[PDB]
Amino acid sequence: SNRLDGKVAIITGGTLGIGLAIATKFVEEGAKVMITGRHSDVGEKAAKSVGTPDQIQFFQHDSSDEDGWTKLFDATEKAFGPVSTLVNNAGIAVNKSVEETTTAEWRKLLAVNLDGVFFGTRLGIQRMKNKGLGASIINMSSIEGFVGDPSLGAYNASKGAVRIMSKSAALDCALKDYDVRVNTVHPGYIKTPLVDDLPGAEEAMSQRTKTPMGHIGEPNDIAYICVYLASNESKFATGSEFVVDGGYTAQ
Amino acid sequence: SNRLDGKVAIITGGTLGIGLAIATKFVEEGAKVMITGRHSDVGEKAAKSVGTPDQIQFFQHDSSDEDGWTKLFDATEKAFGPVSTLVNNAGIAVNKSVEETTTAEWRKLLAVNLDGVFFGTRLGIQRMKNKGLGASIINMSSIEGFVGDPSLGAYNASKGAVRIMSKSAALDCALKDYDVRVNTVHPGYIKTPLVDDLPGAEEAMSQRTKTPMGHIGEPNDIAYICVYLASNESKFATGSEFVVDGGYTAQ
Amino acid sequence: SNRLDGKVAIITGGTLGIGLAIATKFVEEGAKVMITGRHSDVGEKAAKSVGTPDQIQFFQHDSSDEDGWTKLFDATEKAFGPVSTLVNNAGIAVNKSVEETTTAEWRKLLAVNLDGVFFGTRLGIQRMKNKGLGASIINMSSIEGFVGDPSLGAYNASKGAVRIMSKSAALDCALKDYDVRVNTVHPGYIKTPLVDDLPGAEEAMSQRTKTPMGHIGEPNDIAYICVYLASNESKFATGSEFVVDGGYTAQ
Amino acid sequence: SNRLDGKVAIITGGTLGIGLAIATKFVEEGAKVMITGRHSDVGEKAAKSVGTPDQIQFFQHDSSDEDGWTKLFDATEKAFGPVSTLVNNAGIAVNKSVEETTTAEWRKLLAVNLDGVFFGTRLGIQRMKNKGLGASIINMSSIEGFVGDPSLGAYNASKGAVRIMSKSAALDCALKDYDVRVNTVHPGYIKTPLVDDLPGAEEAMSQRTKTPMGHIGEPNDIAYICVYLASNESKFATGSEFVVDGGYTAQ
Ligand SMILES: [Mg+2]
Ligand SMILES: [Mg+2]
Repeated sequence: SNRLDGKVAIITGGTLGIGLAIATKFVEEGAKVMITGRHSDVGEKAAKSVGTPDQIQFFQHDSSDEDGWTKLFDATEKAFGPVSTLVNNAGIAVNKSVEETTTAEWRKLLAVNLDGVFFGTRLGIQRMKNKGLGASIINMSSIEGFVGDPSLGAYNASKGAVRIMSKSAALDCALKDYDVRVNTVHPGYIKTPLVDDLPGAEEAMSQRTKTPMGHIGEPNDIAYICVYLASNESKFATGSEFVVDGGYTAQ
Repeated sequence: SNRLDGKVAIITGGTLGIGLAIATKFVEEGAKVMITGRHSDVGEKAAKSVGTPDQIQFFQHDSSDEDGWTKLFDATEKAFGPVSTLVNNAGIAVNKSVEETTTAEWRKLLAVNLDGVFFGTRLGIQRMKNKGLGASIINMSSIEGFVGDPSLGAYNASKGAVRIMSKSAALDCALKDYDVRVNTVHPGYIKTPLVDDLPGAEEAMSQRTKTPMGHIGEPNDIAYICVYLASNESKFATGSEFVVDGGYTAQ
Repeated sequence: SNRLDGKVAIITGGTLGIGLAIATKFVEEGAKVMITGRHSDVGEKAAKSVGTPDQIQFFQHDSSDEDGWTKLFDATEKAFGPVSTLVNNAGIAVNKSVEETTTAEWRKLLAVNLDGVFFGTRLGIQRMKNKGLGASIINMSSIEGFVGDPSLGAYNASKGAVRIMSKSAALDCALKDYDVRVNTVHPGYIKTPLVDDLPGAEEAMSQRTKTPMGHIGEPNDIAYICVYLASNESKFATGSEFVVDGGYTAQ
Repeated sequence: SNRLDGKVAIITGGTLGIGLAIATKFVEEGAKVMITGRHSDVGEKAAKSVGTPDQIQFFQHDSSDEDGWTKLFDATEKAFGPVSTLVNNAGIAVNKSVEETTTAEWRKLLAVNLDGVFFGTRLGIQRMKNKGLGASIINMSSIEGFVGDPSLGAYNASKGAVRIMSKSAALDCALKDYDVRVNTVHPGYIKTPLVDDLPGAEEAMSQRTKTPMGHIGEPNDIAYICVYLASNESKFATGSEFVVDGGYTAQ
């Protein structure tokens, strides 16, 4: 409680699944939150389900939209004050090998998963540096930033890019005394309403050869490690990878 | 607050520096703690400085002493109840290259840093498995588990051994549904009264070529990530490495 | 000698520095080589300096040009036979932090360093699979695929993407018994005529805090590890990272 | 051919399997070799099967025997000249979880796999430094230096220790301009007469969930990467990990 007192957070893809859980715990801990998403009717209902407009609001945004990132920071500023916290959580996945990826699939996945993260990090540094905010940029990666999957080629590429680009930004902010930290969070398989919509998916994911615990995780498993990284508890952590994956990458 | 409600923790080397901070935060969050150390007068005073005997007690133990590990678990059991949490934090360091390490230095450093951790992990699994405790074994490693240091040969070996042996134990517990998690924590350079006792040490450690933040950390920086791993917030994390190092291993 | 007997290799960016050394050793060991580059006068002179047209030829190509990759494989096929070996070595670097990267710099660097590698790998698999060739795709990464550099943001992102996308492709080829291997090579700082053109560069690179050997390497240091990976000596290596960096990433 | 001209190599555990293949290729490439082993009748027959006493000889040694390491270097010196190359390849394995490891199993496995490597590396540096030899210490690790196995607890610990202790030694030698390199080699599952002696072993090892290639490797797969590291081709590689594992650690 009150672990995120005074923080102002943006969370991209914050209307569903992982990102909505992070938003929920960020509010329980005293943060003010702006969540983004592509659809207004889902996003306004999501934001109302968590709290009141003095706590959490919704902004319609495609994270691949460069100019929209500026509007998003302005609106959060106008609504809640200077932003201290950015969680680049919006992503999309394509189920193709490298061999079978079309160039339109490639470009479309990188625009969201890699350009978007770049645009959010670049603008985050510019807007949060040198303000005594205890600023933190949590860049959502995944186990596929560590290990390959034969059927997630373009995804593997985007999550490996975000893993190492985040270490570049972390160093620059640390060396220039910007008072910004940058870290990546790497979920394993997490249960979400989307997974529930794929018969047998969670079953395949829960096999011991994939997830040693024999089950998959839940959205709050990721929300709790983002709380830690958003708060001043983690003021000495930057450039690091935080894995919550049920044992996946240990074997 | 109350993030560690009901937990029973042992912390080795818990009378000083990092381990005493972990003990302190473990008590603030509702855990019952037994700290160990080699000297009674320091350990009884340390334990009294944190709280009352219903909260925290001291047990005299050298972590390289196999038979003493049994006494330690029994006494914690008798005092506080079944143990749910073990932090293998006791260690010693030798400032020698591999070339200049004597065999007595080698054996003496491995008895504490590697045998001790083994004895604590082995007995932890045996005593905590299959009890619905939400058991967690936090094995203290360090950045020297990732990267070499020309003047910490035997240390590098012990912290690399603990890094990978902890992943073995994590898998076995996960696959056998033991309800035990095992993880490693890797501090960078941390300020402790011992460091303060070395003129110019912290100065050398704080140089940007070592620690990009330009400063070193503090004991609570490690206590907060142990709280996270001791609690049920991290129930989906096992076999993973958690680095709090100011950027050291990012460059 | 004759370690690359019968192999047919494409090497992108093969007219200069690292890529020209790889081409040279590939020819000394019995491979037939096609090198690419952006300028005909340099590329025709480079190719003539190594050997005769029955051994090595030049093809004008920008690796970011998708359609040109098809022409390149056809022409190599027509000239030398079925391709067994692809070295995605062409790259460009931008000396900017993430904070100071413009979007045109970002896109331009990713088109060469990441799209290009994708196009070469995707087409390599399609053209080399299932032909008993002992096919090998060596994807040129660098130490910046492992660690961040505060002034190479977009570069770090491209080399982290190539590191993990190569593991995806390696698995798919292995699981489908394609007889293709995919691996990444990670040079540290290497002396090239370009570096010689930056007064004080090599001096800054050779400092012990960067390169522990106190010097930087030479192009042949990378050519010898590509020989190993192009040949059947490495038929059990796939999805792995091979680092030749003077100690850079060890500390 | 002649890639190891003038080199003088010791290979521990060099009478069988992996180590005997390394010895064989080291001789084919012009090196003089001393192999060690615990049994004279196997070791003298092995050494005779490779070549004549001017090329390769056998020395009876337990690598856990400190004082014997001195005799071994002296005898190689007397027989072949100053040693340039050490391959710490002798090891033993115990098939137990951390939970089920007895302390005698623990100590016995660490004496060979970790003390032995220490003794060989420490004495190697002392005897090979500053002699213009192009000295190379190849420390045999394995995939279990990267990832855990639920039934190889003490093994995981020894191979993680050797992975990181080798980086310490590599840095010290590089910084002091000793003309010694230190690297680790990490085989995956390799077919040896011992494996052939376990019905169904290779079958279990060759499953795609373990080894993506669907088969295991052969001893020469490790011999060829040791050739590369023993020779001056790799003069810019130190502190690095070289993995030949069929894809095991890529997924
Ligand atoms: Mg480093
Ligand atoms: Mg794995």
